Amino acid sequence: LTADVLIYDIEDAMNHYDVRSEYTSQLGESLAMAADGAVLAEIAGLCNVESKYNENIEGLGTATVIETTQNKAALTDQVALGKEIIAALTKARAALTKNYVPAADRVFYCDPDSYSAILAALMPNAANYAALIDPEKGSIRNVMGFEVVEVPHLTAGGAGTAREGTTGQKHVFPANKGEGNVKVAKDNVIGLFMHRSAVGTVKLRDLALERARRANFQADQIIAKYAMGHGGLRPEAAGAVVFKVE
Amino acid sequence: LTADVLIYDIEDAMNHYDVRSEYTSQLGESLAMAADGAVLAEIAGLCNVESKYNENIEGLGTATVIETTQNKAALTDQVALGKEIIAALTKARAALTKNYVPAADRVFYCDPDSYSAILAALMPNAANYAALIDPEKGSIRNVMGFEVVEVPHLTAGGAGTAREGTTGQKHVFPANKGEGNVKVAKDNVIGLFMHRSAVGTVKLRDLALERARRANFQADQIIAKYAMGHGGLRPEAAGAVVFKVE
Amino acid sequence: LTADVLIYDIEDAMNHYDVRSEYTSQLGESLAMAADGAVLAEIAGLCNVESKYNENIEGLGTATVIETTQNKAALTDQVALGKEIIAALTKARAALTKNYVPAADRVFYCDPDSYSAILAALMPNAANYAALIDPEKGSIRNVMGFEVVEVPHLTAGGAGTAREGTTGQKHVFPANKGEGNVKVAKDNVIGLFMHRSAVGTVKLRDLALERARRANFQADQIIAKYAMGHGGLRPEAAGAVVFKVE
Amino acid sequence: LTADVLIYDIEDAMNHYDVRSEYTSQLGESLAMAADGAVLAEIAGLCNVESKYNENIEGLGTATVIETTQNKAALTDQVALGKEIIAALTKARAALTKNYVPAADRVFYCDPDSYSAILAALMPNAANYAALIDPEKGSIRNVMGFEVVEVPHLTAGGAGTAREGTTGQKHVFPANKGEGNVKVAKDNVIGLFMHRSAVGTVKLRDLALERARRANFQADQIIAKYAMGHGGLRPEAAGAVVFKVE
Amino acid sequence: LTADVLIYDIEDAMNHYDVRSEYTSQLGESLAMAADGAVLAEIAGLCNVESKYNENIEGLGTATVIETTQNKAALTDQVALGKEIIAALTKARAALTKNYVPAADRVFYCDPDSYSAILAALMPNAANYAALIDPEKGSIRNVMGFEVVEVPHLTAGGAGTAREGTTGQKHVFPANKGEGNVKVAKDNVIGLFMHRSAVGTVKLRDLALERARRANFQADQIIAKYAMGHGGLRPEAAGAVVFKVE
Amino acid sequence: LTADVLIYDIEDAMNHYDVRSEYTSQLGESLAMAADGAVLAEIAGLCNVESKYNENIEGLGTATVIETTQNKAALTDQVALGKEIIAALTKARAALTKNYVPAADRVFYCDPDSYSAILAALMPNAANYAALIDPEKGSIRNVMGFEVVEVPHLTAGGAGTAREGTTGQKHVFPANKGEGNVKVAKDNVIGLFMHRSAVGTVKLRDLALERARRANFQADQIIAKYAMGHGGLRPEAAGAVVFKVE
Amino acid sequence: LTADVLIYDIEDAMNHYDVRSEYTSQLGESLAMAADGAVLAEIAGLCNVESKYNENIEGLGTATVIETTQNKAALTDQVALGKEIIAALTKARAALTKNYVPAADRVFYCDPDSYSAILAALMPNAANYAALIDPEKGSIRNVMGFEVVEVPHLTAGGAGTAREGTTGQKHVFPANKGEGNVKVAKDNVIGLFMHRSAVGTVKLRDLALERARRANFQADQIIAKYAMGHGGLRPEAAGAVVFKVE
Repeated sequence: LTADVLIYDIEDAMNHYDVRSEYTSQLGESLAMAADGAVLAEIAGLCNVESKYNENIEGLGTATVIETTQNKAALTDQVALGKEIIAALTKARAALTKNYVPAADRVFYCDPDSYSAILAALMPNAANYAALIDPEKGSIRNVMGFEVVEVPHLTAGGAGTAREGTTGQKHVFPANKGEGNVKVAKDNVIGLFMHRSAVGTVKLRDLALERARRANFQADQIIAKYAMGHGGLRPEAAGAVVFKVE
Repeated sequence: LTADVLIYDIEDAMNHYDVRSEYTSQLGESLAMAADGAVLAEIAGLCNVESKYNENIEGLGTATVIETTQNKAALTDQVALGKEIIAALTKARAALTKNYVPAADRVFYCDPDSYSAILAALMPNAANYAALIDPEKGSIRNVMGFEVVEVPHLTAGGAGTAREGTTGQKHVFPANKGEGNVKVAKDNVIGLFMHRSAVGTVKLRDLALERARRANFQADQIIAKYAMGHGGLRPEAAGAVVFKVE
Repeated sequence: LTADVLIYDIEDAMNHYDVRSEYTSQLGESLAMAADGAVLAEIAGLCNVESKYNENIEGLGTATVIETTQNKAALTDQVALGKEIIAALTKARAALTKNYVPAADRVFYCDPDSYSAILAALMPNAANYAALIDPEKGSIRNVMGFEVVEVPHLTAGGAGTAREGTTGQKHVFPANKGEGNVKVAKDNVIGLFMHRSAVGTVKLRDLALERARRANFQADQIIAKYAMGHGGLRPEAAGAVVFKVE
Repeated sequence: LTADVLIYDIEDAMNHYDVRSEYTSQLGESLAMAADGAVLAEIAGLCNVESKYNENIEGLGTATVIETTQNKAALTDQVALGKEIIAALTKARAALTKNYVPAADRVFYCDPDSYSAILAALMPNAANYAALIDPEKGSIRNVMGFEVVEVPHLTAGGAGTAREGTTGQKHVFPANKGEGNVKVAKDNVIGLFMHRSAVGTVKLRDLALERARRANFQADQIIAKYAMGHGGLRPEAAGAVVFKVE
Repeated sequence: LTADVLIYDIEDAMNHYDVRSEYTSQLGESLAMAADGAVLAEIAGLCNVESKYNENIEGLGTATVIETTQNKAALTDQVALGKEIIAALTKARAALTKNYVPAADRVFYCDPDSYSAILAALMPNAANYAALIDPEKGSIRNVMGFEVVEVPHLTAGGAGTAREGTTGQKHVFPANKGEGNVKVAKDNVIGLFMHRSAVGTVKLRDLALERARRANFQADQIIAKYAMGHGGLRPEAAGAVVFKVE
Repeated sequence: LTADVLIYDIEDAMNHYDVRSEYTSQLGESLAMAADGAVLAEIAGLCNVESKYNENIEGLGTATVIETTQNKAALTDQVALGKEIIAALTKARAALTKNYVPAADRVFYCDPDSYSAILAALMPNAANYAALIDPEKGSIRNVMGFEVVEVPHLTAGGAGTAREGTTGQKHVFPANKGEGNVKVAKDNVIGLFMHRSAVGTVKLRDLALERARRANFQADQIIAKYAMGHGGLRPEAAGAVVFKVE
Repeated sequence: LTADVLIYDIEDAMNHYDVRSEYTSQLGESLAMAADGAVLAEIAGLCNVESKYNENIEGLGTATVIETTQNKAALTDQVALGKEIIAALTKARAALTKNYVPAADRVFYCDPDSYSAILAALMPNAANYAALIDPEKGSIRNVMGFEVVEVPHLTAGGAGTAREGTTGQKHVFPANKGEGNVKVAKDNVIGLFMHRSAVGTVKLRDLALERARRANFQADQIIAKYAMGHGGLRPEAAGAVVFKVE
């Protein structure tokens, strides 16, 4: 997928990497029951702690530029570097959001709640007032500052449907601009999920651990490359994405 | 039920506890008739005074840690304490608002008028302009500063119905925020009553006597607990709720 | 009737009492009719002056509190005094507004114009734009600062009917609050008249002469009261209401 | 008719009286017709000048005040004087506007255009947008600053019909206040004409020539009045009204 | 026709008169066509020039004043002069706008485009949004500052139809005032054309060449006039109107 | 076509002409793919560079002026020059926008995306919200400052359809004025394309290379022209238009 | 009854009164025990505690004395007060012991065991050695210090029967003196019960709560009393008697 890096910006970042990142989170809950008198029927059950590991898989790829074109056009190298970096940053976006990446990178799907929902097409085909009740459910211990993810098409369709004006979203504004749903900002990214927003904010949904990003490496010294000058400029993806629970 | 402690905040608090709280209120009213001339057929009565008692039931329910995990992870204890307290403070809410609690706590229902209304599902399924007439009726003897209790779903549905804008309540605002009905603030708590608001304000509706709240107690010294280090951390619910009349 | 003393507040007050109040007002009008030149046939008479008298009759109704409960609860006396005074101030309201009082108070009806209108139910059952024409008629010789009297039910119905918003009166506000009709404030009192407002302002409509109000008297010394301590606390109403003409 | 002197205020005033007022106005107009070359058949016509006379009829009608009441109540004289003056100033209004006066004063009717329209009840019963076209017609040779005369009832009905708000006139205001029709101020006087406003402004419509107004005269010296002290206080109307043309 | 001189004010004026005005304008246009290569079949054409003549007609007509009335009333002469001038200035308006004139003056019709449209009644009876597209078509070469001519009736009807308010034109204002259509000012003149506005602005539509206007001439010296003093005051119309093309 | 030169103004201009203009742009892009480990299946590619050529052909055509009219009217020559220049600048517009030109100039069609769309009539006949999604799609890599091209008819129809007011475009304004669509300015040119706007801004869509424009040449010296004085003034078009890709 | 207050003296006295006397006594109890090694157990048992209610009723009997005798004899008042106080203290004795009271006092009967024995005349007519075995039955659990109640007649009869001497009781003493049965003191009160003594001592048999005793009130201010001086002095009994069980 190729667009603006919008999900990563709101996505929580963690380093802690020697080779890779390590984080510790809680699971489960301590619950209660009893009555008046002495004695009572009473039972136990404590919380649990997890330590999860997050690996980074490389999504490389090469580009073989000849010495003749490299010497004839000096600009064609800098344009190649400037393009290949965005192309794989968007390849990272595919992993960061929820898509399929042509380069062999991490392939996960939609932002999870406290649960990983199964990817399924909805019988009713509309995104509407369900975005109002979600960060509203996000008001128990649940902290707001959410982000309802919607596709530019549904954002144009939501602009098409009845709002304050005949145009505009929940905030009366054109699509893919300063996007905003009810009581919080909206994220407009193409080719994504068309369903009710997941429970829990940034911290619960998506986390991005980064060692680095796609690094370029050109090697003029390869058995066939050195004589021709047909040097191989190589993008090499780094930094991973995680879709957390609890 | 698990949500924000919204009803208790507006709910009136009383201490006076040696072991438990004691309060005195009046019942009924004295009224008499007369005519012009002499003599008249005049009969008159008295007002009665009541002294009601409020007991606190315990909603315990332990949780069994293990020495190994307690030593391996130091954080698992403080997190357990901090989550079990919310778990039973929300269990108190279930009693405070009107719900069923898994722990054997005080199980009452809806906020009463000068009368306890029978819990029944309405034939017309809508919460609307009835919130106008209630604190309006709350103007004869009655002081306002009321609190119309509405479910997040009906508050989203009331946002859906015709108001000032296409969304927003009686005060044009997204649900589960700074909620407000006509002339006074609204309370948004999930899984509650869907009917006309009760007569009489906070003082008449709900009162909450508190000795304390859910207190934690860990005992490493039990037969199976001391050798294994499998200590039992125990939530113990305290403080009660009342739904007053007159 | 029982509510807030709203009509008495706007109602004009007169003392002048030795035993009772005395006021002097004018009746009738002088007129003319002539032609040109001489001689003419022209004749008319004088204006008249009245001196009306307003008496006050006691609205009684005892309450016999026992010495035992008096010594048991010291509060039950002050609560009785603070309840019986409101009970008869509202009994006065019934006379002041237009209702039927249980106690022996002066029973009159609706606020009069320059005429006493006969109490009759309207064939058209609505209170609406008729409040616009009335103090409008009170703009010739007459002065405004009127008070259209409406029942909370019709005020909720007037809120229900088409206005600036979907709710609100002639001034967009919930009923039984700071009530206001067109170009002047509204009075919301339950169980009153449902018709066009009377001509003439406060001075012409209702006047309230007061010596005092309901005075409490407890006598422990009665042949059966001194023994049991079953003291009889008796509310006795004072101050009268008049519905004036011209 | 009895109301505020509203028509006289806008009505043009003329004195010039030795015994009565005299004014000179023009009648008719001169026109022209001809074609090219010579010689042509062309006819002639002159303008005419008129000198009209305006007489003032009286409006007497005594009030026989007894010496006993005059001495017992000193106030009854000043009240009589201050009331009989208004009673006949309103009688002048009846003549000034268009009404039948119980006094044998000047009895004329509706404000004329450049023509005196016959008093007839309209088949369509409404006063509406016709008040827009009238001083709009008064924009050619004519000057604005008009006054559409409407009855309080129709002005409440015009408030009842579709305007800017659900209430208010062409200017959104309650009737009998600071009344205003389209582009100019409205006059609200009861019991008047319900038709399209006349052509021509104040100068063309109504003129009020005044020597004086209703003058009071009391004579204690009449054959029966001197002995009884039954003196006759007598109003005497003065100043006339005219409804002009051209 | 008799109204305010509104069309002449915006109408362009030309003098240049020795006896009458002379102006030079262009007709037709020269175009070009070709093909790729050599040689090509290419035809040629010229632009033409015209010198048009505009004559002035005399719309006279006399007014016969008797010596007796001339001496009895001195004001009748100045009034006659002051009326007859407006009478024939409005007679000129009939020619200037598009009407029939009693005094045989120049009788032309509606403002022309680059073409003289045939005077015909429209099948659809409405003047509306077509006034928007006309000076919008006047945006290619065409400079705006146009003048959509509409009848006071259609202006009141256009006020009646749906606009910003329930009244007012394309600019929300009452008829025959500071009239304005879309983008530019409107002209309100009675008894004129009810159709789409002509193409081209003031310079293309109407031009008014003026030597003078209606000149008054009184001759006491006529064979029957000298003895009677029955002198003949005579309006004599001057200055003509033209409805141009190209 | 004949209108205002609106597309050329926003259209990007390039000189660089010796005889004609030369520009260099890049085609295609170089991508990447691979996985973790060693070794991996990995392929390479290159970006291509183009050097396109843009010629200019003359859209000529003559105009024959006779010596007699040239001497009789001096103005007819300057008028001919002033008309024929606009005639062929509008003929250039036909090429610059997308039309058919009478003189054989360069005939191309609609503004291209990164692709040349086939000229076809739409099954749904409307231009609406699709103008919002286009420079919205141009918010990723693409820069805004776009120009949605619409026909005055569809601009009047877009004014006719539901907007902020009953009239006006996406910006509430009349057609053929200061035209503006959503988030950017609109171009109103007659007889153009009725479809979704092309991807890419000015630089990607249309480029106009100019050596000059239509140059006039008059030759009095031709075998038949010299004796008659029937000189031939001939428009000869210059400067070309290109509809770019990538 | 009328004699010496003997039963009340030995009877246990309590207060605790607000208006009523409230005492707390145990109706038995249940307790348990636990063990160690490990291994703690919970104790089971509900404390059987009662809280009983006792109300005091007034015994009355007015006596009216004239002003003349009050002034003639000053001593008659102090004698009356001294006579009436003993009269009702002996009337209280009737309630305290077991008799019938002429005044409206609490009417109970014989001292109960752990049971209320039915008042019945014995077939054998004698009171003898049964008084020995009764506090001897009160030697297992029970503590002595008892009081065998006997009538002066049976005391004289018990003196008459075989003892140490020919006269004297179980302790050789004449009737109505320092009375004593076997092991413990006797009580001589006339008109009481002739049967075996009840089980349980003072605490189990009778308890005497006292708010006060018979209070005297004289009111010279009664409608018939003030003029005559025939003041009414009325005894009003206070303080009740309880006959306990368990």
